Amino acid sequence: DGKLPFVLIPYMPVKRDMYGEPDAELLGDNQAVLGAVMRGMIDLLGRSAN
Amino acid sequence: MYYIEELFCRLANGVLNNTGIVTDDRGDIEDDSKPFIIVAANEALTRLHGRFNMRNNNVVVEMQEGRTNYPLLAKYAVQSYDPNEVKCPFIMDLAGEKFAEDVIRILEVYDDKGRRRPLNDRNNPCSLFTPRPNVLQNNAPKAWEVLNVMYQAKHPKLSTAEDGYNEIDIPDTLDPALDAYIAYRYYTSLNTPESSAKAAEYLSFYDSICREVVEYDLTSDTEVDTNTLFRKRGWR
Repeated sequence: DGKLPFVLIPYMPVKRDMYGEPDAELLGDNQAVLGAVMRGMIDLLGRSAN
Repeated sequence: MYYIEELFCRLANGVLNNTGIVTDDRGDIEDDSKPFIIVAANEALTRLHGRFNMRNNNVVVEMQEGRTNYPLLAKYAVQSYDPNEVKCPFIMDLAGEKFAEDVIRILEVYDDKGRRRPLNDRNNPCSLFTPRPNVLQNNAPKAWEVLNVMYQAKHPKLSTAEDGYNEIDIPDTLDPALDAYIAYRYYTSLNTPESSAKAAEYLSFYDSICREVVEYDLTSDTEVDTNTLFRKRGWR
């Protein structure tokens, strides 16, 4: 072949760049917000007398 | 900020002008009845410092091994203590005014390491306890542990005796409340129906002034701060 034996496969390509972006880049804030709501619901039920 | 002498002159030329407890020239109170005003004055100042968080003071307590209860009394301070009775005082007031024994309610406790020690937390193993309002209890005194206690402090006790405390430090807007309360005790002590009706009016006036202060918030009693739970809960 006469060149490097490595192959690059990006997931979401970046304009004029090698490394792509995974799905975790866009969902950073959404996961944190969702986690806060779930913990709040459990705390309301868990700490309540029953 | 005025001395105790001006209080007698203000009362003589104020609410108590008509009564016979003042001198002929209405310039001072009789020496035979000065302690009567002092008892009322001490009572009035305690009530004001309870309703309003005017004064906040902090003390330094040095832990001593073998002792779990640390009363906040004057005789345990480094100043004005008996070396014959207590061998080593644990309350340090080396600088500034002496410890006046004016503890009402403990607010927060911080140690020398810079952290916050939980107070009256029964489920917390390392929390302090207060079996009495003016007594601080530690269940594990260490070698060099030193505690700082922030508490709501009342005004120091006034006394006409020599080398006593004879200065009044209250906000000037509460002066009418002080005079009304003192007059209330004087008139209600006469056991006279004419004076009893007058005494009730002064008590209502004292309460009216206090609620006026709360309504307009002249003492800055309220306190708010930036919310920190937003980051603690991870809302982001």
